[PDB]
Amino acid sequence: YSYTEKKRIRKDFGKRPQVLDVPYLLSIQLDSFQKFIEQDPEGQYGLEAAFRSVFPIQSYSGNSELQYVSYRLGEPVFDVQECQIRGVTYSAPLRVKLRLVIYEREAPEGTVKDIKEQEVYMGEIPLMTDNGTFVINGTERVIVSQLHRSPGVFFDSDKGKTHSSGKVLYNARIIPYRGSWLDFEFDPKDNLFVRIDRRRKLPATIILRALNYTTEQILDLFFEKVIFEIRDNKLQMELVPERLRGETASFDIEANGKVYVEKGRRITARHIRQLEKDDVKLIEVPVEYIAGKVVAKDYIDESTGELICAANMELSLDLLAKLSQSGHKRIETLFTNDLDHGPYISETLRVDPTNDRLSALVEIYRMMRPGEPPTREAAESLFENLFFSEDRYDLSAVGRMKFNRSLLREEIEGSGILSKDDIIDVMKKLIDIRNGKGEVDDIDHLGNRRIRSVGEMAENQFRVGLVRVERAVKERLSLGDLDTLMPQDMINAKPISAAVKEFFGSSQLSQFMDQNNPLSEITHKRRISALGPGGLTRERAGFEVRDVHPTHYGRVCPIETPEGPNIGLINSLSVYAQTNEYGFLETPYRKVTDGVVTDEIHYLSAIEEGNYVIAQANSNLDEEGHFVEDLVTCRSKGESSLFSRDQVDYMDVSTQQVVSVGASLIPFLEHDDANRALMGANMQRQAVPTLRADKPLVGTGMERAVAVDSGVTAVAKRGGVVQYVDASRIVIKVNEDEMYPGEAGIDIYNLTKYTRSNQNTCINQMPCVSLGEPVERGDVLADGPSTDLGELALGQNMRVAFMPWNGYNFEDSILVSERVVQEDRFTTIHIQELACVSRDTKLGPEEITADIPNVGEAALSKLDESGIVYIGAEVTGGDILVGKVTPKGETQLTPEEKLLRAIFGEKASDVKDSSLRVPNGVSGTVIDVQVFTRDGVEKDKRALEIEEMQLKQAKKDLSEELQILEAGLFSRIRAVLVAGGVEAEKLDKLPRDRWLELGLTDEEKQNQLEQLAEQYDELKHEFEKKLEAKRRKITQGDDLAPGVLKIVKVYLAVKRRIQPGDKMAGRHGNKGVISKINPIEDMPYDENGTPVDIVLNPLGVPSRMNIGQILETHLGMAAKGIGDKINAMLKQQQEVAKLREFIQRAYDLGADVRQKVDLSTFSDEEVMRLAENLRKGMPIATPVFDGAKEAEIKELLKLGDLPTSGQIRLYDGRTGEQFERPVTVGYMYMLKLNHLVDDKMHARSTGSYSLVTQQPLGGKAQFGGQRFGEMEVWALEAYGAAYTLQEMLTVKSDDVNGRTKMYKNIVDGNHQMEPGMPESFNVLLKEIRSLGINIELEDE
Amino acid sequence: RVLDATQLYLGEIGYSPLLTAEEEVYFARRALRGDVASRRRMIESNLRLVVKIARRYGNRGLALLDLIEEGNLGLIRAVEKFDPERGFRFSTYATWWIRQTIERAIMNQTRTIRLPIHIVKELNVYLRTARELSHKLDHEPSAEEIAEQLDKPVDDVSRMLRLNERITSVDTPLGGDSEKALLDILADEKENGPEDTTQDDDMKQSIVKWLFELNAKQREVLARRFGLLGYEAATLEDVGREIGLTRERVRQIQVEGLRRLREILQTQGLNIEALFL
Amino acid sequence: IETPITANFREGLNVLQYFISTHGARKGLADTALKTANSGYLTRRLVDVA
Amino acid sequence: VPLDGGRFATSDLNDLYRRVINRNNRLKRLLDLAAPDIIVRNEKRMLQEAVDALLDNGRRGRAITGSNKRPLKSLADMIKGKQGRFRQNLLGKRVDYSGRSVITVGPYLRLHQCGLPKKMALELFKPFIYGKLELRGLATTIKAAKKMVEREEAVVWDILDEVIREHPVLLNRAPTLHRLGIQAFEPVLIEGKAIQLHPLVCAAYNADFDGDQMAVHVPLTLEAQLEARALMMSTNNILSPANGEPIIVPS
DNA sequence: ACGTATGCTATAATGTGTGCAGTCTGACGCGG
DNA sequence: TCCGCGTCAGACTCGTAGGATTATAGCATACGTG
Ligand SMILES: Nc1ccn([C@@H]2O[C@H](COP(=O)(O)OP(=O)(O)OP(=O)(O)O)[C@@H](O)[C@H]2O)c(=O)n1
Ligand SMILES: [Mg+2]
Ligand SMILES: [Mg+2]
Repeated sequence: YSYTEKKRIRKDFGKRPQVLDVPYLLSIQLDSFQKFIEQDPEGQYGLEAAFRSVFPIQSYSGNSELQYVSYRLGEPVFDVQECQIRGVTYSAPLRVKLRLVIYEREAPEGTVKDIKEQEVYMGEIPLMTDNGTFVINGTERVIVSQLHRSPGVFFDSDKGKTHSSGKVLYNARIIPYRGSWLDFEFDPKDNLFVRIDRRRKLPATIILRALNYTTEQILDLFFEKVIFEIRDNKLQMELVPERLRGETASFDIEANGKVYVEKGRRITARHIRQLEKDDVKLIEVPVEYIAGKVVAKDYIDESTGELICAANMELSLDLLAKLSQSGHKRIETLFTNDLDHGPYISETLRVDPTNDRLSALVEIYRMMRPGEPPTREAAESLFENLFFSEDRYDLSAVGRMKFNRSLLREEIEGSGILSKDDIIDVMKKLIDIRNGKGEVDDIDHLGNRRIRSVGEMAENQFRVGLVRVERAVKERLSLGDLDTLMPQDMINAKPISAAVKEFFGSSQLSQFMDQNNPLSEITHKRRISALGPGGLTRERAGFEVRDVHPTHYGRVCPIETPEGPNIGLINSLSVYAQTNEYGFLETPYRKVTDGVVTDEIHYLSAIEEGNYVIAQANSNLDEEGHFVEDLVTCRSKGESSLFSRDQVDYMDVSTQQVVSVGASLIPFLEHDDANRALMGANMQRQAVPTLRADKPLVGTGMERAVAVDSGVTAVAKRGGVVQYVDASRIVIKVNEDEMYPGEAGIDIYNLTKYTRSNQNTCINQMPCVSLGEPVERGDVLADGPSTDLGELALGQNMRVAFMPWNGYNFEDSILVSERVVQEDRFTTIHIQELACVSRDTKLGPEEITADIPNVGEAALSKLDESGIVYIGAEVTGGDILVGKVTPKGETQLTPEEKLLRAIFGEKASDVKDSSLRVPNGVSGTVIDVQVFTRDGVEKDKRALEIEEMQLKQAKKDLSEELQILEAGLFSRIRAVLVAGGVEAEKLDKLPRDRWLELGLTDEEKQNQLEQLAEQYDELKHEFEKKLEAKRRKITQGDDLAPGVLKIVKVYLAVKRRIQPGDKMAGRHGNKGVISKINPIEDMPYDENGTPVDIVLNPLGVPSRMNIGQILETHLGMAAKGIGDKINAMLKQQQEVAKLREFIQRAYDLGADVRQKVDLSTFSDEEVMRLAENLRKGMPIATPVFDGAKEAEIKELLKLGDLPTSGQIRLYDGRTGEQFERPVTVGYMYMLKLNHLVDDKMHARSTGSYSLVTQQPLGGKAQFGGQRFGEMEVWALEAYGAAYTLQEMLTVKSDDVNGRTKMYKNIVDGNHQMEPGMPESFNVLLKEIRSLGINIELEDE
Repeated sequence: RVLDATQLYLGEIGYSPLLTAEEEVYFARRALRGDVASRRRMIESNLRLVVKIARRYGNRGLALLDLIEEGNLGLIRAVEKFDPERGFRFSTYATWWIRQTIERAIMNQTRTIRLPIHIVKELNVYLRTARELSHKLDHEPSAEEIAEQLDKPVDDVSRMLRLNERITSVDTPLGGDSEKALLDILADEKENGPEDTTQDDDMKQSIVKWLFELNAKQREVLARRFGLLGYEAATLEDVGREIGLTRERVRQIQVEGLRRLREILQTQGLNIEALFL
Repeated sequence: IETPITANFREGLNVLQYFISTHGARKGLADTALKTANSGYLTRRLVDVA
Repeated sequence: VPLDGGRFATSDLNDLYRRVINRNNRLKRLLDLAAPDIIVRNEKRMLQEAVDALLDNGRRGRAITGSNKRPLKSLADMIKGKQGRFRQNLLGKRVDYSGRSVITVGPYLRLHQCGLPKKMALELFKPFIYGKLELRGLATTIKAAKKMVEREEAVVWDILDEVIREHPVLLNRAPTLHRLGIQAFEPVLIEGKAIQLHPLVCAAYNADFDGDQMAVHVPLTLEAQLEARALMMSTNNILSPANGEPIIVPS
């Protein structure tokens, strides 16, 4: 165990030892984008792929061409720190080397004529952070991984297109990565059709003719052969015994010597073995049997030379006699069977109105380009271009892989283009399924739903940049002069830059990171969607997609999805789930070797899961051996039953792999309905971090994993002692073993201090380590906004009691103590950012001065001369943050204003007012202000005071860097010098600037002194250019929108307290509005006196079926009971040995506790720092399904000297008399949701008005009245209340006469109806007249 | 058959003369002297060349059908003014016209807010200068960075970049969710709500009461100067047209009316209360 | 589902018992969102005639 | 109209109009030139494409897509269906004297009562404060009354409190299924941003205090005050109209 | 004079295509 | 007159959130108002 763990240990009730440790939760996002930038040498991936794919590009003539050489990423112009603040993309320069090669025309290919070569920029690509975010225009945004139909082949069947026929019509469909679609489909008459791009329906033999296949070859490919010999006079026929199988003997079947079956008799398996063992090959048959049979190949009369009967023609008696006397006593026919080998291509050819190859390419061309007269080349070029050109078509690796294994092929990896073989093979398996063998694939299987992360999508969007450049290259090359024109003159950098920023902005997958909570960040990065482009739609979405599929097991979470119309499509990834190298998902599984459950793990694909039988994690291992029980509950083939020991092949690794991150944090999930579990995990993401991070007493263990991997905390890169602790930063000295011998070895971690979130909340990093503390590698040094000693802290736990209270907990309504409000524990932080813009209007430029017309000295008190509020100035709604003034035009001073400005005076400067003032209602503390100015017009004085600090603070901060880096660098040299020339004080006489002057003997350590000496100089010279970059970027003027001159961004610090209307919940979906903050006098309390914090309604439990909250309560109480005992011993100031015995007795209680923590290993000092954190309550871990049971909880309650029941004797605070009977009391870890009432409440009397509808606007954002829709209207129609409605149609909405007239009447007191007729109808009249329709209002 | 306006026209040009060198001269020679039939032919014949010239001038302002129409107008002006006697071909001379007429018609019908050629022509060179810079600076060029390479004014570059700003549609959905457009948010500048309408009505009714509370010769001079009761807003000197006919006594009486009215606002409860306003 | 849920909320579901519970839970909540429009559209249809 | 950000914005009609006028004027030009009929044909086909696209864009063929690869909104579209004038900007309206907020329980209230925040009812009854103020002679004018309210001075609360007494307010919850989806009460001012609703009528709204919001509406006219007290009052609405059975029943 | 608008250039070049393709139950409206 | 398949019509009601394009030569007389 580690030091940071020694400070506070979580009691783990797990009994299934973790063979696989929880992975980095942000694996997908980081590894995905890593592939995109990764310049692979050959195995093209990301950009390298994009270039080799499109390039080399050659002119339309083909005399000149552009060739890709190599590319590179320059370091970012502005780093994350800067980018987040300024407000422009955190992107890297793309420099690609191009080569313009030109050939000789009359000569063959003079490739060596002018090999021009240079490097060219095109577009700046947003980079990804270490958190898996993209900084777009100063916003850390997340690109959600997409879930789409995997390319290759797919067999489906509309179980009843025409329920008229009710025929299951089977269809096949080749889905490429790029290219046209290729579908084959049957019809009521079982005629095979082909519909390229699902366009026209064409007979399916027309595509085969296009691949040069004669009528004969076609038949010879699908159908078998039936041989007919006409010997002397008796007509004879070859019989494979296994053919007249499950059919009826239409004729008398007799052989060399025996009659087997009679006319009109079923030929059974007995009769088939009877014939097959007799080794029957030939049988004499009647001539009436051929009438109906289809002739296979063509048969020309040897004599004349004319076709007696063409291929694929139903024979007759007279045609057969015409063939017998022609001179053919060997006829080949089709093996037609209505049951097994079906005759489809046969009946299809009879519909097929085409003839040869060239004519088949015509109707294919007449489908897709109808109206253009076809030529030999246009018809051939089209068809060859569709599925047979390296340009148009690309199945890709996954496409060909799924395509091949769908056809049970030989190859995993093959060609991007469809070969003739592929097409016919597909038609073949479609016909196999139609016959009976072969099963259709289903889309809901994750083996067909591929995952596409950002890096692959960034690659795709980067291709369109290259495709849009391809156009401009070719056209400029051909007609443009060859020599003069340079390659960068033909390249454009905007089409690539615009096409990539299109993705990093407008796309549905690129959305603002939900970062109001570490859990929100990590679960939103692990979100996977089926929506946006190349996916599905709420309009298009069905049910079976949404439905949980047994493939989800271990791959996707069953209980993680919005309850909104985007319900089944959006889904989080499972805990231990990972992406298949091709695209599909895969889940860890413990291999079973010869019964022995081996610790070797194999990530089984969605495909191979179905193959092996998989035991559950419920199954018991024999401590290195096998399953203890002979029978094991297992699952396979998407079904579940008991199996024997040898039959088990694999097993679930952990018991948490079914669920996601969102769900792995819910304790006692096992005792919760999936409907409430979903809502609980959905609200846990909405949990605004509190003022003081409070650890959860009733956790799962996953707590630390989330907080750490979220990238919100600061964890140690190298272990050692914290040389310096500070609120702003942390300095740690590295140990000798880990420290590199070259550099000094002193890590710097400047902690992110209080600043804004995307949801307008607090972000802080407080040091969770003491000055001069020994820290191990990979330990949490600073905690985040919702984390505590590295563990996740989303909300706060408190003593809760389930019972009604005078209906203040009616429908899940919450009754919270004032004592919670007194501790300010659920009081939240909201850093709000407001801005002031100086624009350039037609009348003139605006500026920022304290000089504002029509103002009180009271308003300009908090401002300085420049016109910006001081840092630390408290502000309230109405007070002005930043003084702004714009030009006043030709302004018509109305007579009543010209006289009023002439009486009291103050002839306001021909300059309008528009100062940024605190929005009506908000009030907090200004923590900082940032000024952005165009590189030009002279600055404000406050803008100079801020430049003063940035500079002199950066000069100090860099001075501190080179100083401590110097001390750590000479600290090494001092130790090196002792080794050899041992002299202590005599060496430390003169100063340290003359230490590189001293050396050592010819030794490795003399080379070391030279490394550190010239590296000290390397830092000494580096320090100047580090200062240059800081100084310039502070002097640099910031590029703004056109019209804008300068901006001033203010940061406030609003601290909202909990109040009635605030929404809080547990993590079991138990929602609720705070109805009343009860007085401490009125709160119920136990015999001992301590009151309850929240009083919840017991009726929000049975109907909900989320008993996990009650177990959270019981354990929380037990856990606290133990903290209350430890709190008492630490207050009593007892002993180290007494605490050791009790705490050892606490950690060791569970049946088979996973963690067996001995305290004999802990030193006295390490025990007391532990107990001091255990006194608030012993933090407990209840794994998701391997959690604690009643036996363990009730045993813990006996250790806490708490009741076995969990119900306590409560007394009413109002009165003092006891309640009639006990109530459950305990500590439930509840949360404060983002839905706070200050951000909800709204009211309106009269305000803005809409632009054309002329009814009010919408929302408190724009100050708009509530909408009264038609449903709201019918309500008043039902009542009969006619004016109440007419009032809400006219005066309250449009009626321009009415609204103002009614206002004046109300202030008069005469609330009188004065209608006219809403504007929005007057609009509808003219709008119908604009459509050329006479709509006039016909009068009385 | 064919019901695409595109393919129909493209079919009818596919059955139109393809002229030789001496053919062009024969028709063109008669076309200048007005053969009527000749002018129709050379045009009909070279519609095919207009389409190949509009295949590179697309996706810039109008549609492909819109470019062919305005491209045809260039071929007509080329036929109105060709020189057959010159040994140089027609296809060469007509290309100069068809490329011009298209570019010009795109420069007008591309932008909603009409931009004449002068402001546009210049803007292009500023943008094409941004290309050179962007490739070698690897940084999208600023208004200054463009001004330093051309050695031209800063405001000009900025003024030309202010006319390159695009315009979003009012009916455009908001955030991958066609819930509300911009019209459902954008307020009406003109009419402020009854509160602001009744402010002026009540304020100006209170003034009608304050003018009847003053002297008869103090409201007759004060009102008719500001144009409150009178018809035209006159000045101290111009009040003499009515009956005053004074310059000193008009200025003493104007201010005497305002001084007694300042005490009427101190007593009713405004003065410094209504000074902030 | 042929195989129902044997356990209750006190004793606690195993890993599958919950996986099984999901299938019925998601489909029951899918018909809360999607099926509501047909019933609410009926209200609209009824009203206009009446 | 121009945006605050120096940008402009235009409706798609203007764009569709420019397509019609351009092609129509180009036809006038080609009829001046006596151009060959093959060209005149295209111009007439174009002109019709533009006119048909102006009346109803997405109908005859592909709807003319514009800047953001989306189709231009035509005329017919503003009269068509949900998003048309009828359903969206006529039968349904956003309404003045209207406010909404998280609701919470009101177990102390009687049936004919509901908690209404002060700062809510303040803004809601703004013209009724200015009215009662001129009567008492505390405001001489209305901009004077405006500032008196803004400063939130003590004696203004007592006037607001005066007008609200014996004055019903409409409380709506979404969705409005049956008539009882709106009921009227006598507002009781409470200091807090939460509305407090009567437990027994929670059934009619189906209002669960788990984060529900209810719209408030003030009946302005005296007839609306009588209508609200007579028809839409909670006490006058007990039994469901569907079944002759009480919906006002404890739970 | 200032801004907008109209005009001309002479190698040869002469027929476009581009891009989303698990919605669904119910109801007519033109041929076949 | 009846069957098949083409187009065309709906799919509940209120609340919140935030952003960005490419390019049209180049120069010399013709048309409109202080
Ligand atoms: N998509 C939604 C969600 C909620 N509602 C409204 O909100 C009410 C309450 O929803 P909810 O609180 O989720 O349901 P309850 O029946 O209260 O159940 P629970 O015990 O889970 O709170 C619904 O009846 C309905 O009026 C709705 O109309 N549409
Ligand atoms: Mg609710
Ligand atoms: Mg509820």
